[PDB]
Amino acid sequence: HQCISPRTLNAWVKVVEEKAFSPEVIPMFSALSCGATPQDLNTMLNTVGGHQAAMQMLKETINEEAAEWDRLHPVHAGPIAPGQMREPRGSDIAGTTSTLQEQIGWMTHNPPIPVGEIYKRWIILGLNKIVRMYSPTSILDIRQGPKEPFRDYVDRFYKTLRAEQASQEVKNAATETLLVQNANPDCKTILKALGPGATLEEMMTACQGV
Amino acid sequence: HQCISPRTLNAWVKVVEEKAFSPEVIPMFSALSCGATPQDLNTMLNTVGGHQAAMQMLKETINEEAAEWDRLHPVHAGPIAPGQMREPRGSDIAGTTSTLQEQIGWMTHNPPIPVGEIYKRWIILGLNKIVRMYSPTSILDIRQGPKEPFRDYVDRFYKTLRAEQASQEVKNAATETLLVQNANPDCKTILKALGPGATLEEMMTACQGV
Amino acid sequence: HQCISPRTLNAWVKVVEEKAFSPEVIPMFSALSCGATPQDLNTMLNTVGGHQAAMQMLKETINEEAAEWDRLHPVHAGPIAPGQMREPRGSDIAGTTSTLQEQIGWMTHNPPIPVGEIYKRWIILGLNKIVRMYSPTSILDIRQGPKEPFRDYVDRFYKTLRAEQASQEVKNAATETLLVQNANPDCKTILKALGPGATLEEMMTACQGV
Amino acid sequence: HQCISPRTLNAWVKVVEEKAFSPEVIPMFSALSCGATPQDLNTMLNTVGGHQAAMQMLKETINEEAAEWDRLHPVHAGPIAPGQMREPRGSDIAGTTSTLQEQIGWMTHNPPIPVGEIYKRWIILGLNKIVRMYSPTSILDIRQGPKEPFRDYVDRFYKTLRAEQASQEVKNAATETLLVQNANPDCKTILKALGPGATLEEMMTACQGV
Amino acid sequence: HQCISPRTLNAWVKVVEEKAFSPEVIPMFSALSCGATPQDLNTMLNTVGGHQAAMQMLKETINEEAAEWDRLHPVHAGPIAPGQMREPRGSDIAGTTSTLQEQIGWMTHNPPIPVGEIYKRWIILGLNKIVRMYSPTSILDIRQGPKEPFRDYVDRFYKTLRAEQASQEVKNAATETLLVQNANPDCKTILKALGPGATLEEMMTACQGV
Amino acid sequence: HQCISPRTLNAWVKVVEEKAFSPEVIPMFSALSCGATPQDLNTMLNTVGGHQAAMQMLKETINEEAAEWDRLHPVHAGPIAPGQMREPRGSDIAGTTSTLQEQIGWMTHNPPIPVGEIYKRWIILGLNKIVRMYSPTSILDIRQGPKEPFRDYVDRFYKTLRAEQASQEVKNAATETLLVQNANPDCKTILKALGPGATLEEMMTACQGV
Amino acid sequence: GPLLPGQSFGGP
Amino acid sequence: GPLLPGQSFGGP
Amino acid sequence: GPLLPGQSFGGP
Amino acid sequence: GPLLPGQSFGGP
Amino acid sequence: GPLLPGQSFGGP
Amino acid sequence: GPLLPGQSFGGP
Ligand SMILES: [Cl-]
Ligand SMILES: [Cl-]
Ligand SMILES: [Cl-]
Ligand SMILES: [Cl-]
Ligand SMILES: [Cl-]
Ligand SMILES: [Cl-]
Ligand SMILES: [Cl-]
Ligand SMILES: [Cl-]
Ligand SMILES: [Cl-]
Ligand SMILES: [Cl-]
Ligand SMILES: [Cl-]
Ligand SMILES: [Cl-]
Ligand SMILES: [Cl-]
Ligand SMILES: [Cl-]
Ligand SMILES: [Cl-]
Ligand SMILES: [Cl-]
Ligand SMILES: [Cl-]
Ligand SMILES: [Cl-]
Repeated sequence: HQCISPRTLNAWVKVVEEKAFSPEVIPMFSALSCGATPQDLNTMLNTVGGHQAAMQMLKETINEEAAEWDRLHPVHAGPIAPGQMREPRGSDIAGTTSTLQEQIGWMTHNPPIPVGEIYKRWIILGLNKIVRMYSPTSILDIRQGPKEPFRDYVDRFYKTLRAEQASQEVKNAATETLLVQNANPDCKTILKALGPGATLEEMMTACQGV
Repeated sequence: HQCISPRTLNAWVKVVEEKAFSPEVIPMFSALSCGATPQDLNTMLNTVGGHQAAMQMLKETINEEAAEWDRLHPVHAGPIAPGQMREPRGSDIAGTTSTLQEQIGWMTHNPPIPVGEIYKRWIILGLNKIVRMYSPTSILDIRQGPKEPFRDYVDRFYKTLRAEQASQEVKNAATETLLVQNANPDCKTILKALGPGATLEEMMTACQGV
Repeated sequence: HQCISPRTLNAWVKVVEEKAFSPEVIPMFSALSCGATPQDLNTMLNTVGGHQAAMQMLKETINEEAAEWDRLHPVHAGPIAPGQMREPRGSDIAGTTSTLQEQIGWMTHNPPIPVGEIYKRWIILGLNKIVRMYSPTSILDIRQGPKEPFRDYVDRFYKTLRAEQASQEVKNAATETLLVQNANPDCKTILKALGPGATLEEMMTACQGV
Repeated sequence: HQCISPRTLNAWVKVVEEKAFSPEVIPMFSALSCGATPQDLNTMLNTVGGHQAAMQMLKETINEEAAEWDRLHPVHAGPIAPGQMREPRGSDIAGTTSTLQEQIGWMTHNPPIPVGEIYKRWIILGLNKIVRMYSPTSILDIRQGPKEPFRDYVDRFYKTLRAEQASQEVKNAATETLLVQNANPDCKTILKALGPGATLEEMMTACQGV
Repeated sequence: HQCISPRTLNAWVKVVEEKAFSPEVIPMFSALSCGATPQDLNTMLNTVGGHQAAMQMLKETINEEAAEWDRLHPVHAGPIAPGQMREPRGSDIAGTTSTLQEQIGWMTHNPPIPVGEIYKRWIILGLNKIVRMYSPTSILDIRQGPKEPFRDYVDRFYKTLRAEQASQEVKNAATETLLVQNANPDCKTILKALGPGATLEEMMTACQGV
Repeated sequence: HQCISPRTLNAWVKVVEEKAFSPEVIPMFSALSCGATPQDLNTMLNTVGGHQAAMQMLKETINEEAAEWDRLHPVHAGPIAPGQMREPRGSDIAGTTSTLQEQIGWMTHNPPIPVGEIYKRWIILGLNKIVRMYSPTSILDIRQGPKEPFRDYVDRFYKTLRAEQASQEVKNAATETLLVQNANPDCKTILKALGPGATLEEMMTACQGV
Repeated sequence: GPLLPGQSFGGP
Repeated sequence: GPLLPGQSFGGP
Repeated sequence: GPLLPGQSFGGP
Repeated sequence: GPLLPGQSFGGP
Repeated sequence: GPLLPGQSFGGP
Repeated sequence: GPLLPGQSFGGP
């Protein structure tokens, strides 16, 4: 195991400062946190000053997933064989009850116990709930202005849809339901003159220059 | 597989901020994305905040290429031999239905399945459509001003031609068709006094200082 | 043993300049100080200009832990066998009476003597006492303003609680004791209308927009 | 083959922004492009936004050298033996008709086909023509002012001579022909009072303080 | 032997520019100079522009230690055996009369001659004399103001004590002798009301908020 | 052979921009140029824009040393044995008549021909002549002002002496000859009251606060 | 069509 | 529930 | 003549 | 008590 | 005299 | 006394 480089912490601290809890901070978290042990993950979360409300919401989500892991992967009493390793509990995956050496031993075992990937899934799950919840705009409030260029409105549309709560079933049908409807009347007449089944490229091109 | 360095994400995020969707962002995307798995590619796209209209157009183009792959490379049912690996579907190349380990196994196989290169070709194809479409200038509107230095007009000419839609057959003949024609009358008399077949170096040198 | 990279010292010096003794400087200290020998740790502390009051408090805490180590791990007189190594004293773990080579020999022994991890625990223990002591706010003084958004008050609540002295038993019960009580009357009526056992996500969502 | 680091593209993009087409950009191009495949070279050129007039002149020069290679290294029809590799055509060296794997196979062959070095020579040849052509000053227009310090005039002299077209035979004799002649009358009397065969160090020292 | 990275020289040059000769520049010098040959050490000192008075004082201190080495480690005439190496003189340790290859051969010998560590000790000894001598404040002049917060006065106290000349015997007794005595009368009454043997943490906490 | 990193060129270009031809640019040149082939050295010199007067003086000095090498190491005609390598001429060491592969073969031979170190010595010799010649101050013009602090005057003294032409015999005796003589009358009376043989530390300490 | 609107690249 | 409020991630 | 105007270096 | 006041961390 | 004026260091 | 005034550290 090699350590978090100073440029990796530096970039994670700065991206939380700049982008706060916008959707694009989760993929950069997972990218910066790649191959990380639970101890490295806890270090990344501990370096975040401020936003302590979301960090507390992150702890509750992790505690929920850890309790589900303990119900689905119950521990068994008994001495550990010399060649093998004890199973990780919920707190073990979160780095609470486990050491760095045990986390490595789980991640390099045969078969390996990717405790880092499991913990990262819990953190990302808790981070996804914070992003959509910190969003103050619904997809229904995204309407094209009388002179708003069509690309700018479609840009706000899918930026809102990405951070939207709702569900994937709503996001899949949002374009066919709300995009053309909430466009301004001049662009709307052009889009209806294309017929359903038109791609986004065909819609944006038909309303270019308007 | 080693991970996307923090300087690689940082440079990709900043180049999308600065250069937006100008032609020079595709080669730097392919350079920063070299040897990248489909998961690394999806991470690079997910880090882009804003420009969600183009990112949605990118998803549609990728879905089109993935459907063409499934029609040209149909899957076959059956259990995978212990020594080999299952064929990648369209969603597998896009990292949707495939894991990181399967993407590595495909890219390091013998013979290898370069799922990263195939996915990158789809992304670059979708990015090329966005660049030329976001261009608001045709090569026909590039005319040399009465006092515009010849190098500045030729600079705007080929900058427009690079991002131009049209086709390669038009770009190949654009210089012989439009360059000398849309030059100002004083430089035009010098260029016609050179005879056809003159190189660009000969044309720009003949009109130096004008 | 490879040395502290110039980017690691640079980042440690700058984080002490910027964040002073806020809670998030301890995890970044432990991250930057990973796998570090006692000599590397002393170098990191010696590079800190200013804050010499806390650095002197850090020396006293380290001297206390070193005295406890000498009482719990008493030395034994006798010549060291050619294959082995002498036990580390308290001053040896602090890098005072030990060389760089002995620190390496302890950390790479079989079984290893992680003198760096032991010294880091003492330093972090001394740094934790400085952070909570340099905090000028108790959790009891965190009250929501008449128009303070609920997220901002919960942000100040857990930021104060993180740097709070008190004890973990108080921090565990602080949310159920003080959070809803010290909220403004308009948000308070909504939270009491949810019933006890509500998660933080449920509390912050119920008071959104207020 | 390892890829162009993000700091290498970043430095190449910034040096084209700052120094444009001054003489010192060719050596830094060749330094940043060291051991680069034709694909890496094409990537470096493709990242240049603007200056599309010179980039088009660069394509014509490369096409000229590629045609000369095809006339001097004619291809031979026939199947490639299993142990060897096909000869590179002109377009193959330019990365047009060749893959990354074939470029590696040529560069690591025994004996190796340094297609990267051959392509770099063509690019540098095209870049050298752009630098001297974009220079708007001849060595004959470099005259020392009445109060211009001798070092400043000699600085402009050899800066002009470096980017000068002309030929190496002219550059070799330029110092003995134009340097002392185009100096101001007060420094001129001192230099003629030294006799021919004086080094540059002797000339600049004789006119110090003037 | 691998070379001083450009980031290591860059950081050493900048830290001399910023922090001058404050106490924290010696530990960062020793950290940046780790595993360095005498040639690398001389390079680090030679890169310092300005402060040439202290650099000349550094040469005299090194010449003093080199003369002491020659008196304590006298050389012996005779041919060097093919398997071994000549002993380093005083000038050899300073890199004056020795080559880079001999310095490596000494540092990688069995047993090794750590000429780099010996030279670094001389440089650090000369740098320690410059730091305390460039200090313009004695510990006796550090008195707490009528409204100076106790932490700020203790911060100036130990910052002065760290760079103080005097001796370690004085620094050890300075806290019990001067700290409480030179505090303002209001904080002084609280500290005397604690009894001797109080830790620094107990003293600073008793006077918090004053 | 691995290539000049982009950070190494970047640092060399910036240090020529900032520090010009001050004495501290030669050690940083030799540090950045470590283990460099003649081709890497020529690349470092070619990246310098401006200062073309000194670069031309650098070429003349290199041509002088190369001619001395050809007179002291005359070449011998004959075919090179398959196991060995041809001797480097003067132009070969300067990278003019030699390839990169021959430079490597010389530097990794047994016994090795360090053509890079030989060329670097010539460049540094030419750079040393430019630094002292570009200095516009003699050590005789360094006099202490009536209120100039003694450390500032000694700082200007040895900064001038470092870049001074003259010779090492003059620099060795300059302190005993000019330092105390050119001090202001008030500091002068204190220094003469110390007796000859006083160290620089003793002289600067005796005049502290004046 | 693997990629979905408003969803991260690469699915859930 | 391993993670505690006001406590560093990963426990003491 | 492999390189084409308005086309990326190295062809399609 | 290895660490001393006014002295570098790690002793002389 | 390998190096020439107005020419890159290291010849053509 | 290897180091000399006005001379680079490490001699000529
Ligand atoms: Cl933050
Ligand atoms: Cl276990
Ligand atoms: Cl909006
Ligand atoms: Cl963006
Ligand atoms: Cl499979
Ligand atoms: Cl335009
Ligand atoms: Cl500080
Ligand atoms: Cl021992
Ligand atoms: Cl507060
Ligand atoms: Cl540009
Ligand atoms: Cl082939
Ligand atoms: Cl000019
Ligand atoms: Cl300085
Ligand atoms: Cl020897
Ligand atoms: Cl003070
Ligand atoms: Cl410059
Ligand atoms: Cl040879
Ligand atoms: Cl001066």
